[PDB]
Amino acid sequence: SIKKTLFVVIALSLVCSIIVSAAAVGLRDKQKENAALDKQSKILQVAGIEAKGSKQIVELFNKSIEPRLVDFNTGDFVEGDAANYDQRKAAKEASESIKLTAEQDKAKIQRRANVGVVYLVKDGDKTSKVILPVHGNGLWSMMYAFVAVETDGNTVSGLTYYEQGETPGLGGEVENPAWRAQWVGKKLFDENHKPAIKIVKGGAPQGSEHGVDGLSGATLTSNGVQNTFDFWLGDMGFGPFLTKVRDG
Amino acid sequence: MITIKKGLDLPIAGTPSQVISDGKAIKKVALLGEEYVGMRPTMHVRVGDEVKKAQILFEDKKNPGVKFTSPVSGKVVEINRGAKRVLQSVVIEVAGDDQVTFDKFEANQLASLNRDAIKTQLVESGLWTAFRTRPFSKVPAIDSTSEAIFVTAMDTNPLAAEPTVVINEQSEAFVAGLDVLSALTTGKVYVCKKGTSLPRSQQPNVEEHVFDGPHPAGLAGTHMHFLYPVSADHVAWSINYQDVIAVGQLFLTGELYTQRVVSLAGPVVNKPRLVRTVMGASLEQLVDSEIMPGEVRIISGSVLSGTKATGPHAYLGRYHLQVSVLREGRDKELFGWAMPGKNKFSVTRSFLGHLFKGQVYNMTTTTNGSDRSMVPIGNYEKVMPLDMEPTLLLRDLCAGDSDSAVRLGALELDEEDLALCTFVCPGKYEYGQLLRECLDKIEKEG
Amino acid sequence: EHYISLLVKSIFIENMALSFFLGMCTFLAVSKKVKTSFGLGIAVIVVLTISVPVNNLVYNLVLKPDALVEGVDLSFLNFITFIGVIAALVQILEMILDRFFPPLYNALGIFLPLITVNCAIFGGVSFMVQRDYSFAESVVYGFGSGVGWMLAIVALAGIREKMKYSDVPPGLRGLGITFITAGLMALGFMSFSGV
Amino acid sequence: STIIFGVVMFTLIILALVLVILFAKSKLVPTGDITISINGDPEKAIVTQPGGKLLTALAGAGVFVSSACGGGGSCGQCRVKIKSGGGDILPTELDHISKGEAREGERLACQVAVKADMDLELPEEIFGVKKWECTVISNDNKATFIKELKLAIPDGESVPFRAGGYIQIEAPAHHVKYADFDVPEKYRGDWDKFNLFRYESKVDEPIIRAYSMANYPEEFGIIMLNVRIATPPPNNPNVPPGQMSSYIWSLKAGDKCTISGPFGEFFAKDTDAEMVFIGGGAGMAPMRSHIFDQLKRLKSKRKMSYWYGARSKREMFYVEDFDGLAAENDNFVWHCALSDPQPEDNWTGYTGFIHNVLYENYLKDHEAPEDCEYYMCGPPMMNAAVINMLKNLGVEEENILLDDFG
Amino acid sequence: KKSVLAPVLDNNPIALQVLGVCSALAVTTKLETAFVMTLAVMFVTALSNFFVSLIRNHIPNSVRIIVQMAIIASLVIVVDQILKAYLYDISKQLSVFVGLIITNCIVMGRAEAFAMKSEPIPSFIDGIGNGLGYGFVLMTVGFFRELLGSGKLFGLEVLPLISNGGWYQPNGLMLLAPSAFFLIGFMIWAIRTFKPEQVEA
Amino acid sequence: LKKFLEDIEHHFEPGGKHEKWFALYEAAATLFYTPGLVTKRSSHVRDSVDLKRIMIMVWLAVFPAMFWGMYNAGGQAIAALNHLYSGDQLAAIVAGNWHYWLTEMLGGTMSSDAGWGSKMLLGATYFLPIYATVFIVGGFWEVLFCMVRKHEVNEGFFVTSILFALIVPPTLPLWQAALGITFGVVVAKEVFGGTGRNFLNPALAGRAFLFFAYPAQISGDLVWTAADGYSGATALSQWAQGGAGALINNATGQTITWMDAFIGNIPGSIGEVSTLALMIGAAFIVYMGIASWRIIGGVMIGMILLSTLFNVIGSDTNAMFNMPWHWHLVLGGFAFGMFFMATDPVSASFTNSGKWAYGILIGVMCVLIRVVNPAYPEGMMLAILFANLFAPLFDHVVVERNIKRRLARYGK
Ligand SMILES: CCCCCCCCCCCCCCCCCC(=O)OC[C@H](COP(=O)(O)OCCN)OC(=O)CCCCCCCCCCCCCCCCC
Ligand SMILES: Cc1cc2nc3c(=O)[nH]c(=O)nc-3n(C[C@H](O)[C@H](O)[C@H](O)CO)c2cc1C
Ligand SMILES: COC1=C(OC)C(=O)C(CC=C(C)C)=C(C)C1=O
Ligand code: FES
Ligand code: FES
Ligand code: NA
Ligand code: NA
Repeated sequence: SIKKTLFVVIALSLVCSIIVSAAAVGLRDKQKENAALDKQSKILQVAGIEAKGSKQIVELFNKSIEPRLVDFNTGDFVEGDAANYDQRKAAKEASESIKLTAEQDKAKIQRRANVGVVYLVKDGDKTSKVILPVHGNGLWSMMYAFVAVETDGNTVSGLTYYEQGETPGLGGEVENPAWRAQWVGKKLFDENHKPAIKIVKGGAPQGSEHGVDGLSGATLTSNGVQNTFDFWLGDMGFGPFLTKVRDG
Repeated sequence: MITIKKGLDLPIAGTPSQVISDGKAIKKVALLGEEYVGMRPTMHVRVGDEVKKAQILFEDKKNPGVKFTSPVSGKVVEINRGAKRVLQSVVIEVAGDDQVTFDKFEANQLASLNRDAIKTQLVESGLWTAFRTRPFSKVPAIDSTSEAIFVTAMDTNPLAAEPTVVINEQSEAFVAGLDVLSALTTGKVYVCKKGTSLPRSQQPNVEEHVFDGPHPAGLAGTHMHFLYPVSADHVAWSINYQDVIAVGQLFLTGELYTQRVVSLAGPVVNKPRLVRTVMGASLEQLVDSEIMPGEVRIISGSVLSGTKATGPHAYLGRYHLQVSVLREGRDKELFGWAMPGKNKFSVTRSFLGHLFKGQVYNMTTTTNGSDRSMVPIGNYEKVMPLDMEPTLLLRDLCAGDSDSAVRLGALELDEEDLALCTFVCPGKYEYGQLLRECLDKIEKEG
Repeated sequence: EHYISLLVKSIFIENMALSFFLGMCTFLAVSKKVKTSFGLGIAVIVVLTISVPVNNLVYNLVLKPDALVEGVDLSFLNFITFIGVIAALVQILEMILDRFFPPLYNALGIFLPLITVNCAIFGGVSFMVQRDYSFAESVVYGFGSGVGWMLAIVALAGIREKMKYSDVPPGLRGLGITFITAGLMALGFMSFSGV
Repeated sequence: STIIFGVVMFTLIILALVLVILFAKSKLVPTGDITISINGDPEKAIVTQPGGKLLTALAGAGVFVSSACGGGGSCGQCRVKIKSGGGDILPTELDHISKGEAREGERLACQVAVKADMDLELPEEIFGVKKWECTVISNDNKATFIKELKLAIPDGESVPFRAGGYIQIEAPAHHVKYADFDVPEKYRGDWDKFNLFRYESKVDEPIIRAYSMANYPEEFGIIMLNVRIATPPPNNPNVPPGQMSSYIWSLKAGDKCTISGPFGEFFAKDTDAEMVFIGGGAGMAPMRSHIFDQLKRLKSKRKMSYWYGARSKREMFYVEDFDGLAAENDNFVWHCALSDPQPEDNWTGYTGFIHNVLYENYLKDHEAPEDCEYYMCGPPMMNAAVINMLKNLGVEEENILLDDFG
Repeated sequence: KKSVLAPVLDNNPIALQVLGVCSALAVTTKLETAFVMTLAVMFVTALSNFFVSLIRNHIPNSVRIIVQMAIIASLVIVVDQILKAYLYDISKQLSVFVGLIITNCIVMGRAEAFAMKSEPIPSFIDGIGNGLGYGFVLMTVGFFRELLGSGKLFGLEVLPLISNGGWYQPNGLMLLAPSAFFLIGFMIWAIRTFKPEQVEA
Repeated sequence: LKKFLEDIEHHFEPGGKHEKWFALYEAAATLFYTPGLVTKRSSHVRDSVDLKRIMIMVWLAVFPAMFWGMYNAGGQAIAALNHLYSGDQLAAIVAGNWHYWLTEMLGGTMSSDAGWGSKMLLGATYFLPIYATVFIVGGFWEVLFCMVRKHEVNEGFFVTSILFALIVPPTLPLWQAALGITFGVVVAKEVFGGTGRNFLNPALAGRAFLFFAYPAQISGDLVWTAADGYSGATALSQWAQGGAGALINNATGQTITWMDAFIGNIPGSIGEVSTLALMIGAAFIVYMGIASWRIIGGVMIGMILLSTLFNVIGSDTNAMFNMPWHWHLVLGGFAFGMFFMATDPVSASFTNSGKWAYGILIGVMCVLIRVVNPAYPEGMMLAILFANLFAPLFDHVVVERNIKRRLARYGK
């Protein structure tokens, strides 16, 4: 009985789809907020702003953080929906991204978005700090980090690796609070306005201006971190933007 | 013609002189039931019965029409039975000269005899039991036929007698036997021999094939694999040269020919040589006053394949043409496994013995170690000249994978074809028994 | 070119069976015999090589966000679309084999019912959506994943057949030892993990 | 808005998928009727629609195939010869069929699913099955748990069967109380020890079982049979009571039951070898036919022996008939040993189990125990133990036929 | 009660049966994902069995699998939304294995073996029971893998780590694929030595 | 000993007590004295070779490598200690490490003027505790399975214990050695029925367990020399960074020549460093017929072919592309794996044709992991374990071709 089969499949399909369609469309707003707060929790943590709970995170992120878009080729602020910007998706499309040469691709990233989002920390109407997202290939997976740079444009205030897949203990030690805390106070550039942050194998000399101890037994992952900063602090990354930051 | 390189000639001390002499008089003879594969006897005699030379002693329930006849005339003095009433031997005390006669023909008529006529005479006289089928090494069914009858006119078994010496004394009977086999076979007769010369049949059906190499170069299984590969649908028959002489004698004189030449040899045999005896001859009486003092093991057949000739089994096997005597190797040695083997023979080169080439060894029955799981170091491939993967096949037998063993060539094998594999096994597996377990499973399920 | 790395990635570097754990129920079940295991691997390849590219077009033409209309994204209709499409192609392929390719039906069609709604096919399609793969990349990936899956099952069948000589304690015999065997196999396949 | 689009898109995908599947089935799955030839006779050829097992189509036609386990492929009594069709032999079928038999074409009809034209060569015995409803004449109790049943042929003549055969009995749902059974006073006293009448059986659905014959071929008019009551294990009270055996016991003179034709594969060998019989419990039915068959139907001069296992003199039955056969003809001799003679029995003969009594009396001194045909039917313990002793005597399996009734 | 606990130790879908193995080896690196995965499988299995039984008599055999999968797929899609909206962190960890619940052999096995030939009420209880036994293996493997591979249970530091000024060095193999294989096999070994009836001949 | 062993057999017999220890007592009796067993059926004579002699030959075959390894381990450590510390600073370091002052107590010297005796003695202080721990812990699992399952003890564990101890870094903690052998003996061998009944290499399975479970202790720059507070990359790691020019020994300051690697005067696993020592032992077991020369030949063929292919292709960025075959030979554990681990008969292919394929796969995989896998400088262990999985498949292909020849009656 084809009529019987059509009635059950149609009726079952309609009722089941209605629940599915209602569930997905209705809960979409809640899903969007949940995804966002994860990034906001990291940005607040590197910014030095202590937050706890979704309500506190959302309230404090808006009050203290002002996401903005920046053009790498010029290092100048641009206008767009920064709060809803997905730099990763942009980097995958040639319209809003470029392909790096083998020599240029120090961080080993295949593509770099033409415009990337940055986050400014403001106690009041003044920007006390800027957070720059930097990523680079590790030994096992792409590693994404947040770097809090002070108004000077040279000193680094905070570091955090919020997405990585290196081996715990050896390469996953980028998450270790002691190792991250060592970056505070270091200078990204030297007197000649050139990248100067160096990951020192075996441990940087105490009091080093640009010396962060490498990950013990994890040279390959430590090499990736060095390549990340050697690129993103360079001309094709945030170098031009930090030059503007140094002068305002 | 066909040269064999993969194999092993065991250099055991006490090789025979290869001169035919007269052995000790034999007053006791027996037929051994367990020697015939898959044979369930139907007894036709009782203890105290008088029998003639070629009178039937028992019949096979699972092979109707095959008659196992006496080798000698005399009295039945015992019927030894083992576990589950398994017939071990039917011992007959030799007395008298009565015999059952048969038709006799001139040598020029044997090739022209009708096939059914030949089968009847061979079956009635009991000489039909000389044939063994490959696969399964059983006596052929009365109604069956074979396109290939293999005559083993060579012996590469250690301490074996030279067939040429024996065949030369009975040239006419051997040629007469080949003519009978020419008419018996539906196809051809394969005379597998060494390079030396032997009497030849003028029939186009009889083809001479030369096999050179170590053991197993003189094994019927080896010859079949190279000339007529066998399967479930390609069955060959095997017969040794001395049985061929018996076949020729039967069709020339009309009488069962039971005289045989067997090599009495071994490290503990004072005068290793060829001796004339009778079928099923008592080995205890045959070796009397010929062995060194001590605990010795008398073996019907070769040390590689053969039956321990003790108690009810102390008689010459139907298919055995040699008697080997060895010392029992029960001595325990301190770190014996760790010594340089000047006097130790091995397929490997891990002992000093292999350096002293040409040396002979007083091998005993010692296992030279405990039982262990197979650790294949390539010993099996070194002694196996057939187109098979022995290690994989031996693993199938160990696991009892009957179907896999069939695919790998188990149906082509008899126990003796695996004797060298058993000899060289570091784990001390005994693959002949495992093969029989697999073959029995295939026959029953098939 | 780019394709060879993708084909290599889906066979060795990425192993659908031993790394992503997909299709273990059938992978750990029909592994006993090499001949049967080889047939399933071929059947899995056929389904994978057809399932993934077909779903890739459906995803990019219907389910892709802002594709049919601007502002509407039917991403939630992902599992139902793939599972239904996969079920149809597997079911459709089996019937035609029994009607036009008798010999292929026994060799391949016999295993197709098992491949219906199998974790191996669904997971591969899901990864093809978790990423951005062109149609050419979808076919190369789909073919590569199946072949790599066939490598693991065929390898596990060789070990299990070799294990006929093993003496496994009761309790481990069968499923228990097989899980240990699969775990050991995954150990040796991690050589390409860093590649 | 998005809700509307998803709802319609969901239906379109589902409808498109099913329509392809439904459309493909019509153009790829034939719906023609399946024709199966039985024994090559065009009249017996059966035309059946696709689907279902072979055991179902055959039953509807004039050929009935014996089946005990049913649609489970466990017993193997429904083996049929499939010359062509049916595909390869399933692995479960091999559990009850040897590899050599598979080459011939033996297959289980129930386990074989009918999906394509097949050729069958069912034998005459399976072909010649007739359904009759005999009338119960007598239902007297022969022993403590053994009843003799006499069946009157309804169509006249007599049931055609070989010695040692059996008839399948089918009954519908029925509730029977053990109190309804009628037992003699002699056996009632033993039954009063445990008061088995308390048990009540309620057969929910129709059941089919097998029952051996107890009448030799020359006997016409009455079909003697022996029935053993099915009761829960003494150590396992929490089991339902007998369903088919209990129903038969509830019947008396004038009752009717179906026999569904004869069946069986338990028979002797047409040779001159000595025959040995080991009966037990319900096994006395097939054994009795053999002795009667070999005394007047054939007037065989071969040696015949019988070894029945009994627990007490009350359990013994048919003793008077056995004495006459042994006395009238010396070729047949019967014996029985009591495992536990009653105080009043005062038995002065063999005492114990036939497991060791038979060996210590006959087989121990037997010159050719292997050269003897062995037939056994009795409790599994007696059967399993006896074969081991027979195996220790070098008795091949081919020389022993087992017809255990459970 | 007996039916509820039957698929835990007597008829385990993963120890005795070989259903649901794909999720066992992937999410058992943490107890949070493992624990949440049991709830998803229990919820879908019980609901899918309940609904399939309701329309069992009216389901057409021609496209029955589609009907069963549509019911199962719809619930998993709903479960996917709930996880994304609530427990988003756990949702990200589960990766694509939430969707693979549809192909989970347990869900389809009970939808055909039981739901299609059973009353809806007991059919729901059968789904709950099967999900429980599925979670017994899932949580047992999750316990050892998280405890030995991270020193943590549900994210709570049970064994202090050397990297965090502790005494325990975590085992890296417990995080990778082989550990789940070995733990399940040894778990089957332990189960079958206390229940020899499940030993395979 | 003979009288005592025979008399005490009554106690260990089933009638007497301690029957649970029969599998261990009988092992000691059979270990010291060959059994007096005689053949029960044909063949009535057997080859003199037994499993006990095969394993001891392999056990002796690695002795030259073991002895040099201890000497090299002490030499590397002593050189590094003097290069890092001097004077009272060295004395405190020597006083704070039981390996150092135990060598001083027994007559050695930690000073740079130390001879071969002190270096070998110091290396022993590292090797022996590892070997003792591996032997005792692994032996415990062997006896436990045999006792519970009523099996007779097997001598194969002698090779597994020695090989596992010779493929770990000198600094490996003992508690990790116990776990590594436990995984290799139990998970890889015992659950499959013990020696001759498994498919994976036990010693390498144990090393792989430590390789992936505790990578920090079996990789990096702090584990391949036993000088506390010393950091030094091995030759394979150095080549991956800067090619042949980076091959430098920092402790001694001297360039690492091919001869140095060949002789084994380099940091690494105790036992692998000296290719010359391994070849000497490998020659004996290969000559004796215990180790398959087809596997060894296949490994060499696979290594030379792929490495030469990498040489021709070239790579301006990956220095491992330009490493020649003869440098691949004397670096890492290639020599040890090829001779003493790839030749494990149970885990290798059982067909002669398969052995060639089995070895070629091993050689190809090792170079592949070495060259194109950034994470792992060496891949011999991983290559062999990978090859073990496919060894049964090579046999299956060969055997199926044999079966096709047979069903055609070999063209007869
Ligand atoms: C196969 C079994 C398992 C493997 C076992 C391997 C054991 C290795 C043991 C190594 C011992 C080496 C001893 C060599 C003695 C000859 C010394 C020599 O020729 O070299 C000289 C060298 C430097 O000389 P120096 O120490 O400075 O003393 C002279 C000062 N004017 O050195 C010396 O002068 C020697 C200083 C050290 C003397 C040590 C003597 C006692 C301890 C060593 C034996 C015990 C080893 C541990 C137990 C092993 C048991 C198997
Ligand atoms: C030539 C040879 C090589 C062996 N190599 C190894 C090895 O690499 N690892 C190991 O654990 N055992 C080794 N063994 C011992 C034993 O054969 C091995 O553990 C088997 O896998 C046990 O079945 C070897 C034995 C021989 C004779
Ligand atoms: C071959 O001989 C063997 C022994 O001999 C005494 C052992 O004790 C043991 C047991 C060892 C320990 C430390 C318990 C093993 C494994 C062994 O192989
Ligand atoms: S009815 Fe039982 S096997 Fe078919
Ligand atoms: S859970 Fe069954 S195949 Fe994935
Ligand atoms: Na070296
Ligand atoms: Na590498």
